[PDB]
Amino acid sequence: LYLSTAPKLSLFTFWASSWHHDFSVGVFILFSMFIGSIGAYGQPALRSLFAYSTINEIGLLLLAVETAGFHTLYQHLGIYIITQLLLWNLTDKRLFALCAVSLAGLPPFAGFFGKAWIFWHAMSVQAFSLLAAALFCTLLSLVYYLRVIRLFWTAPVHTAASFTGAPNQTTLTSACAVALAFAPVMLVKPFVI
Amino acid sequence: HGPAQTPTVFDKLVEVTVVDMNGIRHRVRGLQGQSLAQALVEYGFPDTYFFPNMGFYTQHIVDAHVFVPKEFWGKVQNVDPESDDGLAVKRMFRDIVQDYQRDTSFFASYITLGAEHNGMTVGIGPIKPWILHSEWAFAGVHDSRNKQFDKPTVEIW
Amino acid sequence: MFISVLLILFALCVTLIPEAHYHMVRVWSFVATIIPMWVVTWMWWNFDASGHGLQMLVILGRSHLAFGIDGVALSLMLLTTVLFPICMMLLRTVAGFMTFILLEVLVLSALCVLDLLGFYILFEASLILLFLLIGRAPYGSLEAAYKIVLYTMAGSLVLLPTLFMIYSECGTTNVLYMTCAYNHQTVLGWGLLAVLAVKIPLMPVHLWLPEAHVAAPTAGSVLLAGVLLKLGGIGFLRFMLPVVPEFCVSVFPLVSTLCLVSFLFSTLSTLRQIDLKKIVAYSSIAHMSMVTLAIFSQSEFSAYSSSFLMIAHGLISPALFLIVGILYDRAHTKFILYFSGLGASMPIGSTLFFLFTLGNLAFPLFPNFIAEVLCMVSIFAVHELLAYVFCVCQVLGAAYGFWAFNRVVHGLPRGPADVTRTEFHTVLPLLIGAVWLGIKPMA
Amino acid sequence: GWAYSGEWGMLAGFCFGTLKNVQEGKAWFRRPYIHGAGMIAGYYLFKAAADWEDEALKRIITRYERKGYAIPEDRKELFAANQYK
Amino acid sequence: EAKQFTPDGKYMPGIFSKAKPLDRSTQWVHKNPYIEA
Amino acid sequence: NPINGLKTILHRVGFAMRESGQALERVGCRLQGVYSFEEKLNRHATVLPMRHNVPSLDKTSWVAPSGMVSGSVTLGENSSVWYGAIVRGDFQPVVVGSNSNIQDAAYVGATSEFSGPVTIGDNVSVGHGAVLKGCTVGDNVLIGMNSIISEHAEIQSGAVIAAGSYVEEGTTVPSGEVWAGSPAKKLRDVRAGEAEYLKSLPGRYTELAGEHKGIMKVLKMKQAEYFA
Amino acid sequence: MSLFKSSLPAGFLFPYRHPKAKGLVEGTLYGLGSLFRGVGAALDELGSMVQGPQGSVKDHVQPNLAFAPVHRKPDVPVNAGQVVPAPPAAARTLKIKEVVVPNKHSTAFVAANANVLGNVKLGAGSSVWYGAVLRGDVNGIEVGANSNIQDNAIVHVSKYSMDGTARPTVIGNNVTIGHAATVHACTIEDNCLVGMGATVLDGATVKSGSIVAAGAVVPPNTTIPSGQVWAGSPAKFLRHLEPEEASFIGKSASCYAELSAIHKFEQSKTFEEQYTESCIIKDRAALADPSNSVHQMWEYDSQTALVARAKR
Amino acid sequence: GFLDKDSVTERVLHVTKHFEKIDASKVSPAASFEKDLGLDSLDVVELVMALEEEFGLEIPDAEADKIASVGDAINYICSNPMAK
Amino acid sequence: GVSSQFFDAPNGPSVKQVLIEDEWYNRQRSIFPLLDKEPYYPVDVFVAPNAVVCGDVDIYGGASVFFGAVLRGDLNKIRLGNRSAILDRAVVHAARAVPTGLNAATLIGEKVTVEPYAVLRSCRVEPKVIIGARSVVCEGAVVESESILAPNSVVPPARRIPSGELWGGSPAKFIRKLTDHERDRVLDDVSTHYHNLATMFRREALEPGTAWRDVEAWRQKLVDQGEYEWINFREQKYLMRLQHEAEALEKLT
Amino acid sequence: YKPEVPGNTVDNWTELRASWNKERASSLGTNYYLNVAVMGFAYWLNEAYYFPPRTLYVGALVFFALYVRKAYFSTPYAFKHEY
Ligand SMILES: C/C=C/C(=O)SCCNC(=O)CCNC(=O)[C@@H](O)C(C)(C)COP(=O)(O)OP(=O)(O)OC[C@H]1O[C@@H](n2cnc3c(N)ncnc32)[C@H](O)[C@@H]1OP(=O)(O)O
Ligand SMILES: CCCCCCCCCCCC(=O)SCCNC(=O)CCNC(=O)[C@H](O)C(C)(C)COP(=O)(O)O
Ligand SMILES: [Zn+2]
Repeated sequence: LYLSTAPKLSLFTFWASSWHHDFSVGVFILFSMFIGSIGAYGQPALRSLFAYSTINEIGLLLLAVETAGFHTLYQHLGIYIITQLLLWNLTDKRLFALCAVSLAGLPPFAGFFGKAWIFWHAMSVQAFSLLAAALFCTLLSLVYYLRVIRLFWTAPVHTAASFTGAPNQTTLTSACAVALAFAPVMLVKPFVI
Repeated sequence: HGPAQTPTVFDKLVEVTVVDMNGIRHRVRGLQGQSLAQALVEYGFPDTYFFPNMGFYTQHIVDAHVFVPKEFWGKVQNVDPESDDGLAVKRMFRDIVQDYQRDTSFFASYITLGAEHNGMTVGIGPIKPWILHSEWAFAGVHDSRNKQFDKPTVEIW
Repeated sequence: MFISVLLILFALCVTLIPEAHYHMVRVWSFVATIIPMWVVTWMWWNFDASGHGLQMLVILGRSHLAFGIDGVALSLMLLTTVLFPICMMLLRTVAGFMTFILLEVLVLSALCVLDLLGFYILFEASLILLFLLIGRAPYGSLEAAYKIVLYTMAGSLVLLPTLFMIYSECGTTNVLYMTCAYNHQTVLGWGLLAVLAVKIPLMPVHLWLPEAHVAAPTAGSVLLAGVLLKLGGIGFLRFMLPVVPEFCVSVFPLVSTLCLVSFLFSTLSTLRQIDLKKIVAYSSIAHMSMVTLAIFSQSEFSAYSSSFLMIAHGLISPALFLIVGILYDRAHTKFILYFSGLGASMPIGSTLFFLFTLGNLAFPLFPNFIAEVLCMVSIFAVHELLAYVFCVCQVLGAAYGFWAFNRVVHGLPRGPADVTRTEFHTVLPLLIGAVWLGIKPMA
Repeated sequence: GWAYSGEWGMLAGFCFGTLKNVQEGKAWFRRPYIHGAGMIAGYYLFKAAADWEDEALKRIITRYERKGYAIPEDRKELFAANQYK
Repeated sequence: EAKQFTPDGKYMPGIFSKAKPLDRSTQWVHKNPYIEA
Repeated sequence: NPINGLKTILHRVGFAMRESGQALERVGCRLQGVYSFEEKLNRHATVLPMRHNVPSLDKTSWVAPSGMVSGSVTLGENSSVWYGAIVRGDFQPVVVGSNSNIQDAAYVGATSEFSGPVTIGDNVSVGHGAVLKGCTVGDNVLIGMNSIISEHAEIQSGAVIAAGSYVEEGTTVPSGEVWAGSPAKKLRDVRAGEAEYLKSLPGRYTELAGEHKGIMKVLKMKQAEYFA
Repeated sequence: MSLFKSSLPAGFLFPYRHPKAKGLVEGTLYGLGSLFRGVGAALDELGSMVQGPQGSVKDHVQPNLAFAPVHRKPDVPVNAGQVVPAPPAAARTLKIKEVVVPNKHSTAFVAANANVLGNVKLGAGSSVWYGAVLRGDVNGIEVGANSNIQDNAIVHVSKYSMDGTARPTVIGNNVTIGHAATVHACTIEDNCLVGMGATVLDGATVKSGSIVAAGAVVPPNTTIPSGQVWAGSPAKFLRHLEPEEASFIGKSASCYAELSAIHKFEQSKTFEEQYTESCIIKDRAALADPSNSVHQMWEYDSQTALVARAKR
Repeated sequence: GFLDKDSVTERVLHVTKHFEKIDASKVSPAASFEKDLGLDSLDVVELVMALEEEFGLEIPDAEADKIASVGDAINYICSNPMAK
Repeated sequence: GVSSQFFDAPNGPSVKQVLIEDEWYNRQRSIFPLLDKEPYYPVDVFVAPNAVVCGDVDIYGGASVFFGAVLRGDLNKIRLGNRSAILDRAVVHAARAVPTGLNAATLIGEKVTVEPYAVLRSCRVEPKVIIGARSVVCEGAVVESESILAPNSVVPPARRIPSGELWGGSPAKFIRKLTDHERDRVLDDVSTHYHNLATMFRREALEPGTAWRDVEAWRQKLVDQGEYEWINFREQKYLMRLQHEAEALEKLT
Repeated sequence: YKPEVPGNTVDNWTELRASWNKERASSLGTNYYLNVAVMGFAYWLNEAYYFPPRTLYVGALVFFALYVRKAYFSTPYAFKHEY
C-alpha cells in the first residue's frame, strides 16, 4: 500500500519540476501496457493480478508523460492513489468490486474520467499509435476486472468479527475513500490545472 | 416403495487407508459425493498437507497431494489438458510438486469417492514450499499441530 | 430538473425499506416506475409542435449535461416508461428493482442528452448492470454478458478519441455548436458508425445479442429488445446527421450494403433456429436494419418514419418476449419440440401469439405496417432497387414466423394451460397501444 | 464556484455514514453523530473545492496574460469571475 | 387432493402435507436426454 | 396507514436521540474512567417492543421475568405466561382473553411467512413446552405438554389435545374430542370427571400466578434494596 | 513481583475503576465527565419521552432466579427444599413470614439462566444446564448426586392430577436427563438415562439401569423394568440393555460431571476479572506481532501479559 | 500398487542374485526365506537391507519382521507410497 | 470429581470465586469462550440476549440464533453455515466420538432453517434443509440437502436422509417427494424470511443497554461506604501461579 | 446435460505431467538479465522513433510473432543426458 503511492508521486513531481530529455519512451510504454494487460488477464493470483494492473497503469501514466499535459497525469495519479488506499485496507468484500469499476474505466466513477482526459490529451497531440494501444489495453483490462467482480460481488456476504478489540479499525478511511462517485462533479471542470 | 431398509450411513460408508509422509498408516471414513481431500481435512491432517487451487473462480478449494496405485487410475475423473482448468492443474504440477513428480501423482480435489473407492489405499505426496498471500503459506517444513479443519474460513484475499 | 432529482431520490428509497413488509416493498418499487410515466405524459401535454424543434431546454452550467426534447426523444421516453412497469411486474428481488431503476434512469438521461461527451458518459454507465443481469448464477450465461460488454466497450473505446478530437477542434461538446463548426468529419464519423453499428445489431459485429437477449430473464429481455437498440437510432438522428453530413454521404453505399446483407442473412439464418427465444432474437435484426436504412435515406420523411418503426418494434417485440417468458417459466424449457397444441391449451395466450406474430409481419391494422410503408417510401425515393430488395424478402420472415407459430400452437395438446390475470395484464398495454397506433396514430 | 457544492457534500456524508454502518453490520441510521460530522466535513471540503476552482482560474488568467497572451475584455469575465454558477 | 388454501382464502404452503402440492413447477415437462444433447 | 408512518418517524427520531444520549453518557463514563457500562450483562427483556408496536398487558395479568412478549401482544384478565415461555407477536398479532395460562417454556406464535393472526380464547391451558403456530383455539381445551399445533387449524371450544401430539396444518378438530399421534386423529370423547378437572384447572393457575407475582415483587424489592 | 509490581500506575492495574482523583486536571476531567453523563441521560430521556409508549419500558436487570423462593404452604410437605425466614421487608410489607428455598449441595452447578424455584434438592455434583426450568412450588423435587439436567429441560410436579394423587418427582444418583426433556410427576431410579426431547407423564416410574429413548412419550402411570429399552409414542419395549450401554451411562456421568465443573469455573468469574481477561487478550494480540518493539527488551508472561524478565 | 508388479520382481531377483550364501538358480519369483533358502533372521535382515538399498526407501523393523517371502517384499514395495 | 479451579487457564486462574446463590442479579452472558475454545461469529450476527453460545463454534453469513437457543460446543467444534435460521430455544450439541467413525462435529449447511425446540447433536446438515419443531437428529446421522424434516420426527443415530424427499415420523419414514419448485425457492424463501426477521430484531439493538446504571450506582454507594474492594487480578494471578508451581515442585522428590 | 471430456483420463493426466518432474529455479536470474539487457542495448532504439511507420509496424508484428511464452515453457533439452 505504501509503495504504490509515495515514491511514484514524488518521482512524478520531480520529473515535472526538474527534468527534460531529448528522446522518447514510447516503446517502453508499449511494453508496460501490453505486458501488464496480458499478465493481469492470465494470472489467477490476485496479488499478481493487481501487480500487472499497476504495471498497466504506470504505462498509462508514462504515456500521459510523453505527450506532456501533466494535469491529467496528476489527477489520474491522485485517483489511482485513492483507489490503492481503498484497496489495501478492505474488510468488507462488497466494496472490492468498486475498486475494479474505478480501475476498469467504467463511466460513472473516477477511473473512467481519469483515463478519459488522458486520452483527450493524447489526441491533443494526435498520438495515434499509443492512443490506440491504450484503448486496446483498456479493453483487455475489463476481462479480469469483471472476473474480480464475479469473484467478490456474486458471492455470499460474510465478514469476520473482531476479537481483540480494534473493531474494524479502518471503517473511516474506507468509507471516506468510497465517496469517489461524488468527485467527478468537481472533476469534470478544468480543476487540477 | 415397500420394505426397503431404512437409510443408514453404513450404506454410503467409504474407507480409505491413508499413510502420512512419516510412514504412519491412518484409517479414514469417507462419504459418497464428497471429495477425498475434504474427508482428509475432516480426519485431522495438518494444514501443511494442503494448498490452494491454482485456478480461476476455484481458489477457495483446498487439495492434498497423493499417489494413486495402478488399479484405481481409471476412477479419476478426466480433465482436458487443453482446458483452462487443465492449465490450472498444470500450473499446480509446475509449482507445487517440481521434482517430487511421480507417475502416480494426483490431486484429491478431482477424486469423487464411490462404491469402488471402498478399500482403496493412497499416501501423501511431498510438496515444495509455497506462498499464496499473507495469511496462508508453506515454509517447507511439516512441523505443526494446527488442524486445517480449525481454520474458520478460506480467505482467497 | 428539480422534479427529476425528486424522482431520483424517491426511487433510491427502495433499499431503505426493511424487507419484512413485502407488500409495501412491491408497492413502492412499482410506484417508483409509475411516476415517470405520468411525468412524460405531462411533458407531452406540455410540448408544442408549433414551437421550436427543441423545447424544454436546460443546461447544468459548465458540467456538460445538456438536456432538450424533440419528438423522437419524447416518443422513445413514452414507450420506455410504458415498458418498464411491466418489467417491474416480473421481478421478485430488491436487487432487480435497483438495477432496473438505475437502468431506467440512465436510459431517460441519455434519451434527452445534447452533449456528445454526455451521451458517451451516460449511455454505457449501465454496462455493469447488464453484466450482472445477464450472467445470473442459477439460469444466466456468463458468456453472453462477457460478449455484449466487450462489444459495447470496444465501440466506446473506438469512439472516444474522435469525441475528444472534435471537442478540442470546436472547444466544446454541445451538439448545437458541434453542428456549427468545421471539423474533420471522417474520424468522428467512423467513431459514430462503429458505436451505433455495434449498438444497433448490424452485421458483422452483432453476435452478442442472440446469446444475451436469450440468457437474460423476461424483464431484462424486454428492456434489451425494446430500448437499447433504439438508443442507436436516436443516436444517429440526434448526433451524426446534425454534426458530420459529408461522412454520412460518402459512407452511404457502405451503410446500405451492410444493412441489406445484414437483413438478408439474418432473415435466412432465422429459419434454422430451433428455439423460440432465438427466433425472436433474430427477428429484431431486420427491423433495426430497416430503421438504419430509413434514417440514412433522408429522402422525404426519414426521421419520422424511423421513429414510427422504432416505436412499432418497441411495442410489438416485447409482447413476443412476454409470451416466450410466460411459456418458459410455466414450462421450464424453451425448446420448440416441447410445444404443441397450445391453442386448445392456451386459447387467449395463443391468440395473442398470433396477433403479435402478425404485428411482427407488418400487417395492416397495426403500427408496423404503416411504419414499414413509410420506411419503404423513404428508401424508394432514394432508389427503387433497395426498396425492391426490402419488398422481395417480405415473405422470408413471415415464413419462419408462421412455421414456428403453427408448429408450437396447433397439433397435439401438451403443456401449460392458458395465461393468468397478471400475464394478460402484462400483455394488455402492448395490444392497446398497437391498436391505437394502427388505427389513428395521428389526428 | 458551483451553487450546490455543499449540498453535494452533505449527500456524500449521508452516504458515508450509511456505508459506515454497512461496514459494521449496523442499521444505516445508527450513530447519527457520525452522520452530522460527515455532513459538516463534506460541506466544508466541497466549499474548499469550489473556492479552489476560482483560485486556479484566477491563476490561469494571470499566467496567460503575463506571458503576453492578451485577451479582449469580454472573455476575461469567463476567468475573472467568482460566479455563483 | 391437497388443501393449499383455507375455506377463507389464506394460501397454505402445505409444507407437511402428504399430497403433492400444485405449484409453479406443476406443468414442467420431462426432458428427453437425446433432445437435451 | 399514515398514522403508522407518523408513529414510525417519531420512534426513529426518539431512537436516534436515545442513541446519542446513551453514547454521550458512555463517553462521560470513559472520562470518569469507570467501565461498568462495558458489562456484558444479560439484556433479556420481558417486554420487548417492535418499533411503535407495544404489548398490551392487563393490570390483572402477569409475566415471569424469564417470560417474554414481543409485538402487539394482548393478554386478558388474569392471564398468565409462565417461566421461560415465548409468545411472539412481532410479525402477527396474538390475542389472548381472560384466565388463560401459557405454561413454562411453551411456545405460541406466528412466524411462518404466511401465518395469519393467532387467536386464543378463554380458560385456555397450553401445556408445558407446547408449540402453537398460526392457529386458533376455542375456550376450555387442554393443550398437551410438548405438543405441536400447526397453522390455520381450528381447535373448537371444549376439545382435548393429548401431550406430545402433532396437529397438522389447517386440520380442524371439533369440540369434546381426545386426539393423539403425530398424524393426529380422534381417540374418544371427553369424560365427565375429566371435564370437571379441566373446569377446576383455571383458578389454581390464577391463584398460583398471583402468588408468583408476589414473590417476584419481593425479589424486585431486594434488587432495589441493593441500589435504592 | 512479575517485574514492575511497585511502579505500574493503578490505572493500568485497576482498569475497571480508577481511584479517587487528586490533581486539578483529574478533578476537572471528572467534573466534565459527570456533566457529560448528566446531559446524555437527559437527552436519552427526552428521546424516550418523545418516542412515546414504546420507550416506557427501561433496561432493568434480571433477578437471579436460579435460586428463587416459593410459598411455604401448610398442606405441602417440605422435604426437598428448606424453609427460611423471609427478608424483613417482605414480612413488614406484604405478609411473608416463611419461604422455602432449594436445598442445594455446594458441589452442584446450575447455569445462570435456568429457572429453579423452591422445593428442590440437588445432589452432590449434580448439574442443571442452560435454559431449563425446575419449579418446585407445590411438591418436592429430589435429585441424586452426579445427576444432570440438560438444556431446556422441564421439571415440574403435580399437586392435583386426574386421579388427584400429589406425587413428587424423585431422581436418583448418576442419572442423565436429556436436552429439552420433559419431567412431570415421575420417579427415576439410579444410573438412568433420559433421552433428549423425550416426554414423561405422571405416575410413571423407571427402574435402575433402564433406557429412555429420545423423543419418546411415556403413558400416564406406567412402569418400565430394568435392563430394557423403550421407544414409541406411546413407548413400547424394543430391546434389552446391551452390555456396553451401562458403561456408556457411567461415561456420561463422568464426562458431564467434568463439563459441569468446567462450566462452573467459567461462570463463577467476577465482572472485573472478565474485563481483566479481555484486556489481557487485547495485550496478548498486541504481542502477537513478532516485530513488536518490546520483544527485544521485555519478556511477558503468556497468562498475564506482564513482564517477567528482560530478554537481554 | 504404487509400482509395477513385474519390474519390481526382476529388480528383486537381481538384488537376490548377488548373495554368496544363495544359489543363483534356486531363487524363484516366489519363495520362502526359511524353508526354501535356509536363511535365518539375520540373513533376512540383510535381504531387507539390500532391497531397501536398491529401492531407496526406509523400512522400520516391525515391517521387516512381518516380511518373510519374496512376494511379501514385492507387495510391501508396491504398497509403499514413497516408491521410486 | 474435578476441582472447580483451573490453574492452567489461557488467562490464569480466578482469584475470588462467587457463589451462584450469592448473585442478586443475573449475569448471564450470551457468548463466552470455553478455555482455549473461542467463538467465531459474523459482524452482523443476531444473538438474542437470552440465547446461549460458548466456545469453539463457527457461524457464517446471515445466520441467526434466536431466543433461548443453545449452541454448546464444549466437547467438539460446531459450524453454522451462511444464512441459517435457528429459532427459539433450540440446541445444537455434539459428543466426543460417534459410532460412525466420522468427525463428531455437528455441521449445518447454508440456508438451513430450524424451528423452535430442536436438538442437533453430532449430525451433518447439508445446506438448504428445513428442521421441524420437537425434532431431533441423533449422533452420526446425515441429512442430505434439498430436504424437509417434519416436526415431531426422530432421527436415530448413524441414519441417512436421501435428498429431494419429504420424510417424517417416529421413527422417520418416507412421506412424499419434494417438488422441484420446493427445492428451487421454498427453502431459500424460509431462509430469507427468518433472516429478515433476525435483521429486524438487530435494527433496534440498543447495545450494551443502560441497566448497568443501577449496578454502577450500587458499586458507587459501596465506594462511598468504602466497602467496594480493590484487587489486582494480574498480580494475584501471578502469586497464585507461583504458589501452584512451588507446591507442585515441592511434591515430586 | 453434461458434455464428456475428450480422451482417456490416464492419457490426459500423463499429458498434464509432461515436462514437470523438474525443480523450479529462482526467478532472480531472468530478472537481472532482463534489466542488464535494457540497461545495455535499449539505446539502440533511440534512432528508431524517426523511422517510417510502415517499417515500425512490420517490426512490431515480427516481434509479436517470434515471441515465446515463458509460462508452460518446455524443451526436449530438459530430459536428455547429452547434446
Ligand atoms: C447431550 C447428552 C446426550 C446423552 O448423553 S444421551 C441423551 C440423548 N441421547 C439420545 O439420543 C437417546 C436416544 N438415542 C437413541 O436413538 C438410542 O438410545 C436408541 C438406542 C434407543 C436406539 O439407537 P440405535 O442407534 O442403537 O438404533 P437401534 O439399532 O437400537 O434401532 C433399532 C430400531 O429402533 C428404532 N429406533 C432407534 N432409535 C430410536 C429413537 N431414538 N426413537 C425412536 N425409534 C428408534 C429404529 O427404527 C430401529 O429400527 P429400524 O430403523 O426400523 O430398523
Ligand atoms: C560394527 C559392529 C559392532 C558389533 C558389536 C556388537 C556385536 C554383537 C554380537 C553379539 C550379539 C548376539 O549374539 S545376541 C544373542 C543372540 N542369541 C539368542 O538370543 C539366544 C538364541 N539364539 C538366537 O536367537 C540366534 O540368533 C539364532 C540361533 C540364530 C536364532 O535364529 P534366527 O536368527 O533365525 O532367529
Ligand atoms: Zn405441570
